[PDB]
Amino acid sequence: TADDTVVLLNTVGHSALDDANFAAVLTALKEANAPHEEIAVESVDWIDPDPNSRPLRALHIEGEGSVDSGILLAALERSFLQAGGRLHPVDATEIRASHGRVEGVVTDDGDFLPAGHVVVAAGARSQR
Amino acid sequence: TADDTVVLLNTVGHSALDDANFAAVLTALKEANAPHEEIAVESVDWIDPDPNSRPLRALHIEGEGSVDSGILLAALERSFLQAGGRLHPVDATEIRASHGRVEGVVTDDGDFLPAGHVVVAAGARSQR
Repeated sequence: TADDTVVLLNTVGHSALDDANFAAVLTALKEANAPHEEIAVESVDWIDPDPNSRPLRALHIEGEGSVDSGILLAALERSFLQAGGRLHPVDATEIRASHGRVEGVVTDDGDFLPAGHVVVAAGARSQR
Repeated sequence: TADDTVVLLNTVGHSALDDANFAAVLTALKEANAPHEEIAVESVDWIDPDPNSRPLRALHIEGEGSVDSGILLAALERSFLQAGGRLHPVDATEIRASHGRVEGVVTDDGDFLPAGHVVVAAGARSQR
C-alpha cells in the first residue's frame, strides 16, 4: 500500500522519548547506509494537523513501506494451497510427545493428527 | 548584556506565522552572509521548557545581542551632560512657530524656552 514512510516529530509527547528516538532513527539510518532524508514539513503531502499538534521536523525513509494485512493473509492462504498445503480449520488443544519426540496434535473437535514436525505459531497462546 | 541571540521554533502559535517567519529569518541571514547556524535544541544552554511547549528547531545568530535599557538611559543622560547638554525635567505643552519658523517651546511649568531648532522625540505623544 506504500513504498516509503515519513517519521514526524511533534511536541505531543515526552522530549525524553520523542527527541531521543528521532535522533536514534536518524543515526541508525546513517549507520545502515539506508536511503532517507530530513525534509521540510511543508513538503509532507496530505497531512493537515492542528497547528498546536503539528510536526516541526520530518524524516522520509525510502523503501520502508506498508502492506494491507488482510490482502497479505489472503495471498498467503492462496500461496499455501498453490504449493500443496492443506488448511484444517480447527484449533490445537494439546501437543503429544513421548521419549522426547513429537507424535502430533489433538484438535478441539476431539480428533488426533500425527506428525514428525509441529511448528507452534499460535501468537499469544504459543507458550501456554 | 549579550552578544548572541537564539531564535526558537515551537508549536505554541500559528504555522502561518511561526513556520513562515522562521524560514524568512533563515533566508535573510543566508542573503546577508551573516554568521549563524541552525543548532540542535539540546545544545541551547539554560532553557527548561514544558515538553508540550518545547522548541524542535533553534537558530544561533552571532553578533545579534541585547542591552540593559536602564543602564543605556543612565549612560545616555551622563554622556549628554559630559558633552555640554542641559537636562530640564519638565514636559513641552506647545511648540510656538510664526512665519513658518520655530520660536521655541512652552513647558508645563508655564515657562517659555526659545530655540531655532526643536527635535520632537516624545514617543507616542510626538504627532499630537
